Amino acid sequence: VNSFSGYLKLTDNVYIKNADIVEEAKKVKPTVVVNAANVYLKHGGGVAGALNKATNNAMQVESDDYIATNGPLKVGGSCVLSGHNLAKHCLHVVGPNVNKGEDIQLLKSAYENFNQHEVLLAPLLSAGIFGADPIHSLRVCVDTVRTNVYLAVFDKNLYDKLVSSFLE
Ligand SMILES: O=C(O)c1ccc(-c2ccccc2)nc1
Repeated sequence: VNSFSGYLKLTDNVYIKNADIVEEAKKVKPTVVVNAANVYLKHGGGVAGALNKATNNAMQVESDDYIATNGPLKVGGSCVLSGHNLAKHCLHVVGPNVNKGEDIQLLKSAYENFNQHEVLLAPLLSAGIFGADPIHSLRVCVDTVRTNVYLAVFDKNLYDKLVSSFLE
């Protein structure tokens, strides 16, 4: 149904809300939810752990089966697997982990995976355990994504700083 409500429109195609991405997935019933994936699709932490727990581990079971046959993703890459109970599809997208020395330039590649989907529910890529500056990640999103992206930021403080920064 893609029933997004209460988003702030930043550009013609990028929207943002102070919300929990799992609660958004349940309310919105999106065609695609984006996962903040790692190359091995091990969803023990971060946004990935929240999405996987909300699927009662079905996302991890499917991901383990996928990797054993198909091999790992690349940093800046993506795969499309089931959305389970959250969405029709899950776009697993690997942003660079700058906490572990990966090149922040790969964030552009990472957001280019969104352009194969008309409308997405997504977290801010490379945030949290991935260690990137969130203000920078929002700029790369706005500059790179051409399809409609609905960004869920749960931390109110961070949401307020992102919005303030974007409106400067
Ligand atoms: O046709 C669509 O875009 C579409 C279809 C199903 C869903 C869907 C939503 C929640 C759980 C499973 C699937 N979302 C979007």
